[PDB]
Amino acid sequence: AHVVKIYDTCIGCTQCVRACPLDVLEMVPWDGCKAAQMASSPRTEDCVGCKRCETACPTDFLSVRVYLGNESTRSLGLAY
Amino acid sequence: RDFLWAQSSQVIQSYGSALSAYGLMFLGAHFVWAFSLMFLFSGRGYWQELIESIVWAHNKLRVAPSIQPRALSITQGRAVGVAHYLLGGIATTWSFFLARIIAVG
Amino acid sequence: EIGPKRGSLVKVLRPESYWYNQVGKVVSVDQSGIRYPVVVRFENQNYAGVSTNNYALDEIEEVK
Amino acid sequence: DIAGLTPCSESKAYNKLERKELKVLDKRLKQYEPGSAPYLALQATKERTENRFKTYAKQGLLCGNDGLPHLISDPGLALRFNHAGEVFIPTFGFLYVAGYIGHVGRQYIILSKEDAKPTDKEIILDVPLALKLAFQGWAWPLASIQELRNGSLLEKDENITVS
Amino acid sequence: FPKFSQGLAQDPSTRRIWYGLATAHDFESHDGMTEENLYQKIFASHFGQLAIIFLWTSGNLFHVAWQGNFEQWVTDPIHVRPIAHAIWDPHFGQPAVEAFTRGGASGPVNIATSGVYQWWYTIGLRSNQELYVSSVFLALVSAVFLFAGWLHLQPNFQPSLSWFKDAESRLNHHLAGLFGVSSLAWTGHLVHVAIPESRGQHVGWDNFLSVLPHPQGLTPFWSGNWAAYAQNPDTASHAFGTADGSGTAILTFLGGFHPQTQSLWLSDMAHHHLAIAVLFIVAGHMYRTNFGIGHRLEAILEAHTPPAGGLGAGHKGLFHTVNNSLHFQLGLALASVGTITSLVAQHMYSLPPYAYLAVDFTTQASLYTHHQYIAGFIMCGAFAHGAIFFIRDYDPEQNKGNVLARVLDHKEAIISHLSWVSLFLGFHTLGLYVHNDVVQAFGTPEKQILIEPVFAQWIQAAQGKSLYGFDLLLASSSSPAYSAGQSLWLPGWLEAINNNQNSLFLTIGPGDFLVHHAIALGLHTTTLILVKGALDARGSKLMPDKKDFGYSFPCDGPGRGGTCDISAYDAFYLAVFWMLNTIGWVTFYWHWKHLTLWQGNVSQFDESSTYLMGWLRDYLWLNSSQLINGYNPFGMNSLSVWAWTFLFGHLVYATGFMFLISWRGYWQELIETLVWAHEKTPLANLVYWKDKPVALSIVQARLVGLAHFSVGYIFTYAAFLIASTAGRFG
Amino acid sequence: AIISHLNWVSIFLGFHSFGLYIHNDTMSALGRPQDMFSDTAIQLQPVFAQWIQNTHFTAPQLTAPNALAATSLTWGGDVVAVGGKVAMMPIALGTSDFLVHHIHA
Amino acid sequence: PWKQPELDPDTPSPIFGGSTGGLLRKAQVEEFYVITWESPKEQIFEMPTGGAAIMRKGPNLLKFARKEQCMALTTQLRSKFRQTPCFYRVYADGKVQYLHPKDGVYPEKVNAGRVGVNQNMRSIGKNVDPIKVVKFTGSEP
Ligand code: CLA
Ligand code: CLA
Ligand code: CLA
Ligand code: CLA
Ligand code: CLA
Ligand code: CLA
Ligand SMILES: CC1=C(/C=C/C(C)=C/C=C/C(C)=C/C=C/C=C(C)/C=C/C=C(C)/C=C/C2=C(C)CCCC2(C)C)C(C)(C)CCC1
Ligand SMILES: CC1=C(C/C=C(\C)CCC[C@H](C)CCC[C@H](C)CCCC(C)C)C(=O)c2ccccc2C1=O
Ligand SMILES: CC1=C(C/C=C(\C)CCC[C@H](C)CCC[C@H](C)CCCC(C)C)C(=O)c2ccccc2C1=O
Ligand code: SF4
Repeated sequence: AHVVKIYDTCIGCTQCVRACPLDVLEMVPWDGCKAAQMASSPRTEDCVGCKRCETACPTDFLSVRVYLGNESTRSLGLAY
Repeated sequence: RDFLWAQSSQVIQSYGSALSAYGLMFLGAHFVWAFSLMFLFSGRGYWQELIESIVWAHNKLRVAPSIQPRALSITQGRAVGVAHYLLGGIATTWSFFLARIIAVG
Repeated sequence: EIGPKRGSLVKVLRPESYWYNQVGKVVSVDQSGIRYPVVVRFENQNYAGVSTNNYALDEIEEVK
Repeated sequence: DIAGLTPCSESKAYNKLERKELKVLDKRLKQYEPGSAPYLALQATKERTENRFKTYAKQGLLCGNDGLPHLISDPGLALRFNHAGEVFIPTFGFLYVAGYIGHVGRQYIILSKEDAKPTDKEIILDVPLALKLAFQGWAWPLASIQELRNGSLLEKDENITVS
Repeated sequence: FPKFSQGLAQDPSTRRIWYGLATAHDFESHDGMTEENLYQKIFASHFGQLAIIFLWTSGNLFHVAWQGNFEQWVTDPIHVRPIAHAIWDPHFGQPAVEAFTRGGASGPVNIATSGVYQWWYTIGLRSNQELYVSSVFLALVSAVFLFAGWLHLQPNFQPSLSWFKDAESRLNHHLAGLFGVSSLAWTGHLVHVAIPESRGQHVGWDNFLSVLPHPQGLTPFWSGNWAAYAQNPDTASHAFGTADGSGTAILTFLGGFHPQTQSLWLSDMAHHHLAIAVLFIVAGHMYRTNFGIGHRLEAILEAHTPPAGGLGAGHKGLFHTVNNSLHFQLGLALASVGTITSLVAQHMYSLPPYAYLAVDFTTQASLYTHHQYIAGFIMCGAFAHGAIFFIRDYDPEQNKGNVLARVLDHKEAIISHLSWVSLFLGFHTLGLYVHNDVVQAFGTPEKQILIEPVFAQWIQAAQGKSLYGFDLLLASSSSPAYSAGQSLWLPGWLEAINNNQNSLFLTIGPGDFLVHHAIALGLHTTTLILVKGALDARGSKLMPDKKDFGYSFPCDGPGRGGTCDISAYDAFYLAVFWMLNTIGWVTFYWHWKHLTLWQGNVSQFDESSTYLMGWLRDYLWLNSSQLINGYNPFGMNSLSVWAWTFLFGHLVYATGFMFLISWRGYWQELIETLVWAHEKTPLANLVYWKDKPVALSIVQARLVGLAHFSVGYIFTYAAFLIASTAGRFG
Repeated sequence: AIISHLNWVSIFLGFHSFGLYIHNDTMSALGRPQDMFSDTAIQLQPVFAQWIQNTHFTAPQLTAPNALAATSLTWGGDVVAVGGKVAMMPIALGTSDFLVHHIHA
Repeated sequence: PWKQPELDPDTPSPIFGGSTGGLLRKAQVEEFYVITWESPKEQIFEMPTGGAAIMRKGPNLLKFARKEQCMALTTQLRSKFRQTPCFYRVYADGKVQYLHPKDGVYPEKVNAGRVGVNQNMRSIGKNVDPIKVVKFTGSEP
């Protein structure tokens, strides 16, 4: 039940998508960049809060932010 | 009572004798122990921000390092802690013992 | 030409940036209507280790 | 005198402390022979101890009821009652040395940054340049006020801020 | 279970239970909140804390009257020990009840340390009946407040938001009535009751109307001859209970202490709270409220703007900032109350206000440490609750160009110039102690760097102390300041300050010098940690938007080199370690300097406090002898309870090191292993938890470990402070 | 299974070993020294080590006939004095040595 | 993809003796995950929970209790052996859900069908202060 918002400064590196283990992020076409790509966060219900996505964004300041919030079974990474 | 308070009389009363070095190491070992607690209890985040406000003054006077100052890594702060921790904990016995036993009883 | 010249130094004005009120070389500029075309390169690294970032026209100004 | 402190010459506890510290060595000196090296070592320590006590008394120091010398910090009382060498004068002896270190390091930083690869110059120093600046810093207060009155000491809002 | 928050209730783990308690009284973040419902819920809750206070006081009175020796103490206050509450522990043995029954009472008891006996005896309480009658009074007042918190929450009797945001009426009613009239009445009590009870006369509800306080009555008050009430003061040879050596005065300005009871004159304290009532009533008629006259608060702040522009717009825009921000108002109150709490500590030990308190050495100590440790905790909250203002209740566009934005603009200068002072005091203070530790060790105690604190001795000479010989104005008979107040306060004041057997302006040496500077290291660096967490609360270069996350969050991740302990909560977290260290130095210095005074050997502190082995040898190691032998293998004394507590704090302190050093990831992998065993076991698997077990969160552990830390820091010193002072009785 | 079964042992030991020390402290402070764990008390003696001391002490007679004496005097025997100081003498194990040897585990 | 592949719950599993990192009571009650892939030969690979196992030529199937345990295996197979796995989510009610290649193309490659979600059209920072939203939730949305 975490929140993931991507901002206007994305450049279509795809490094955020490759890093997330839980497949929260995917690439969508867009007209704002040279690469003509942008990220997205359709399924944040599966988000866990590892912040590997933030680690990979090479911008001056991040085009991706994970705002932590209410927890859940999927978010807490509980096998039980 | 009978081990620590009692056998520490030879170390504490070592000032003015040949065992004076053990009395100082007994204290300095406590400093280095407590000094480790800054690294174990704290975190890199507070320190990297503090350095920024310090870099401002070093920048204001045009005296700043080209090698940017960065706080220690997380694993390093943990290593630095246990090192200064064990050194202070072990060196205290090294002073508490040799001063106690050289001055026999 | 839309923006600053190649190889020209410029000063940044993003408040968020690690390089704010600091100077860097213009690596390139795109003239295809992108929101953040101006590519800039600095000598000093940021906290992550990156020394480049795409800035905008309004966010950059002449040196010093 | 001042602050209810006696001079160290007139104090009794001061001389009591001298007779004590010498008695320890005399007892320690009885064990060894006259012409041995341990005897020569202790006699020298005896000679130094006798010299430490008389020199502190000769210097107009102030000893308290415990018998140990006390220092005075206000330059007014120090100059009025002739106790300036204690604190007031060493204050200027340090600041001359401390500013020496700043004026030197500040110049090495500025000059290496005017060239290519200044990062290498920090880990691998230019020793000929460092010695040159280190022997040119005898008159750092002149250069500071020269640089302040000129305005090339401080930077002007070309520094990074955070908000 | 949390009804105020649905987000936590959906949580299946144990994090729901823990976070439900900690976010309980944080009304702002609750679900479905409104600014109007917020003030009402606070107003009702603040009635509650009053209800516990008046009940807590009622419990002490009852448990003292029923089980104590108040009637026996007044007859011989010096020798008899007070009694707080009795003991019933069935796990005792026969040697313990024989040891703990030291009091005159039959069964075992606990000796008191608060000092309420000295306080109640001074204001005119001399019986156990009068305490029973009082315990009922506060329990009634306590129930009345509980009824009000419920009443003033109902649909009617529900104050509107405009009523809360009426500052001009609150000041006038609270300054005049709560402060002034209360201080006026307390003078009415000291005059009509207490001073007679000192001079033998028994005044109570039966006879307070018939008995006059003064022989003349009120006719001097109307005629204007107000000096008639200061004519025949109490003589020096005056017993505090009997009329031997008594007088007729009710208001006097004698100054100094009473000879027998080393305490302030009652006639002075009566005269004191009168003048305080006059200024505070006058100040209450200042602001404007429903009449034409009066000042306005907003008009004043807008006016005090300097013309040149050193402060920019100045204090403009601040009224709506303070009046709308509750965290701002709370920061100023705590910072004011936390400072006052230190004054109560500093000004009581020097000026004993109660009878036979200077003689009770154990009682003076606890009262000093209790208030100072509270003064640190409160003051650390002012900055913390001041940091929350910058996140939640700060509007930059409204507060543009004013003093509050101009401070936040150049914060890099404040945090930097602070770091210089902490480093400066830290290197040079430690370097001298270490310079003296060594040079003592090589047998040369004369080479120490002992600097005399001339500036403080200059004050004591300017305040009557003729020891140092500076011959300042008020130590000189020719000066006017000696001439003025010569008939009033100086004969009683000069006698006390020059007496070297009281705690009023103690003698100062080079040992006292190093500690007052080491104390400065604490305040300046503790402020640095808290100031930084406030100004950098909104953003840092490492985290440009902290404001979006909140006051308390664990971190932003391992990226950007690491972001552990950045939040403003983590700054408050680290300051408490310095708060405790600072108050420890302040308190260690009070105890030892007073023990040497009480033992008579003042030379112990002056010679040994210059090097740090003296603190470890002469203060800690030495005074921990009677305590540590509380339960010996041969037998047990009455100090066994303190030695047990003395270890109890040495243990709780160590348990916090777990939560501080060892962090979550080691434990959650461990709990996953116990979960596997609970399911694979044949019979235990039939039982299944309702809420899933998980390790404690990151922020929770910093809180928990700090509690286990601070409680051992306190329980350890309380045992040492009371046991060391009680066993020696001096 | 390893970490789970090993977790139970540490909890079993820290309770039954260190909890015994707290029991003795609490009993002493309450004035009940008869209920402590000690020699004059509810003795927990290390019977196994005591049996091994005697076996190695009475070995020269039977199990090592050609041995003129035992390996050390810690097992049993008489004192060996040198310069007015004892070099080694038999060490006796009691209730305290039981608790400490179990605290180490 | 062209069409979602429905689950074949009866396919051969790898040769694995067993371990303690398997499924717990949560799986039967709440949900569990299963992963499928097709190998050309018999190989050895590291399991996320436990040790090594031997794949089988043809389809293979595993059952896991977490999505990370499944995606951890995809990253191993896509890199080491260069395969194309696909995994689902199974509830206790028997319902099945096809998760990771939801469009048939992996997320790190664009596709025209996708639609953006949680896309703010502003720069990081440059957003309202918390005071403006003091009494409801959210400064970032
Ligand atoms: C002789 C002419 C004169 C002088 C000397 C002053 C002086 C002053 N006026 Mg003023 N005034 C004057 C004429 C004058 N006025 C006239 C003709 C008018 C028209 C009526 C006014 C109207 C006026 C108004 C309306 C106000 C003032 C105020 C002030 C005060 C602060 C102004 C300022 O810039 O802050 C100085 C600027 C700073 C930026 C402060 C620096 C802070 C330092 C650096 C911090 C150091 C802290 C650190 C912890 C130190 C170590 C301490 C440690 C030892 C404990 C100052 C005392 C203001 C006032 O009353 O506030 C007190 C105000 O509101 N003036
Ligand atoms: C005894 C333990 C101890 C000591 C010595 C310190 C010391 C310090 N802390 Mg600290 N801290 C501690 C425990 C300790 N802390 C604990 C338990 C916590 C809780 C987590 C904190 C939390 C904390 C915070 C949150 C902050 C500090 C800050 C500071 C600095 C204050 C400035 C000052 O006075 O420096 C000068 C004082 C000294 C004692 C200097 C130490 C160096 C001496 C001179 C020895 C020199 C080395 C010598 C030449 C030998 C070296 C050889 C060797 C390399 C082989 C200082 C470095 C503040 C800071 O850094 O701001 C500037 C700050 O913000 N600390
Ligand atoms: C010569 C270089 C140099 C200069 C001119 C300055 C200047 C300054 N520093 Mg800084 N500093 C330096 C190096 C330098 N720094 C280094 C290397 C460190 C890391 C240890 C720091 C860490 C530091 C802190 C943590 C703080 C300052 C602060 C300050 C300011 C107040 C002075 C002070 O507190 O001194 C303090 C000095 C020290 C704690 C130790 C300095 C180390 C040595 C003695 C000097 C370096 C000499 C250099 C290696 C020689 C190169 C010569 C070349 C020819 C080869 C001032 C602007 C304070 C501030 O924030 O400003 C208000 C402050 O709190 N400094
Ligand atoms: C007039 C006094 C006053 C008032 C009205 C408030 C009001 C508030 N504070 Mg504040 N605060 C104060 C003083 C005050 N504070 C002081 C003095 C400090 C400094 C210590 C703080 C530090 C502080 C922080 C750091 C935070 C608050 C927070 C809050 C908010 C409520 C949080 C909540 O429900 O926690 C309920 C919490 C609990 C029920 C847990 C408390 C458990 C304690 C720590 C255990 C104590 C030890 C144990 C019982 C000892 C037993 C002994 C044993 C041997 C038997 C609320 C606005 C929080 C906030 O606003 O969040 C944004 C927040 O983060 N306050
Ligand atoms: C004369 C009229 C009057 C009076 C007496 C009060 C009284 C009070 N109001 Mg109040 N109020 C009034 C009019 C009045 N109000 C009006 C007109 C409004 C509307 C504008 C309000 C609106 C209002 C609000 C909104 C709130 C209050 C609150 C309070 C209480 C403050 C908490 C407290 O107990 O502090 C007690 C303080 C003192 C007794 C004196 C000051 C203490 C300092 C530290 C001096 C210490 C002196 C001395 C050293 C102490 C020695 C002690 C001795 C035993 C050793 C207090 C009972 C609060 C409340 O409801 O709490 C339940 C609150 O939140 N008031
Ligand atoms: C004195 C401080 C202290 C104490 C008591 C403990 C205690 C413990 N640590 Mg530990 N730890 C500490 C400091 C401490 N730690 C520090 C500073 C660090 C950092 C290096 C660690 C790091 C650490 C690690 C890494 C591990 C532990 C583990 C353990 C547990 C071992 C199991 C065991 O024997 O418990 C049995 C119980 C006790 C020892 C408690 C002793 C006191 C008595 C018996 C309790 C009496 C209860 C009483 C009767 C009931 C009162 C109820 C009341 C409400 C009425 C135990 C809970 C291990 C663990 O949890 O896994 C097994 C583990 O892996 N600790
Ligand atoms: C951060 C913050 C905050 C906080 C703050 C604080 C907490 C503060 C501190 C501060 C403080 C806490 C202060 C203090 C003060 C004090 C003082 C300043 C005083 C002084 C005094 C004086 C002035 C006196 C004088 C005198 C007299 C009268 C007589 C005798 C002599 C003498 C000289 C002593 C707030 C909330 C606002 C908010 C925002 C942010
Ligand atoms: C203090 C601290 C820092 C800051 C520490 C730093 C930057 C290390 C400072 C190293 C100094 C520069 C070494 C030199 C010290 C003296 C100057 C040596 C004496 C030399 C004189 C004799 C000349 C961290 O970065 C940190 C990170 C993670 C967890 C905890 C901590 C932590 O506790
Ligand atoms: C031991 C430990 C745990 C695990 C500890 C656990 C699960 C113990 C908490 C549960 C026990 C059962 C509560 C024990 C009862 C307390 C003694 C009393 C609590 C009283 C409250 C109800 C008020 C963590 O989760 C952790 C997290 C982050 C850093 C360090 C640590 C850490 O050290
Ligand atoms: S990591 Fe950030 S910059 Fe890179 S493609 Fe993803 S959103 Fe864009």
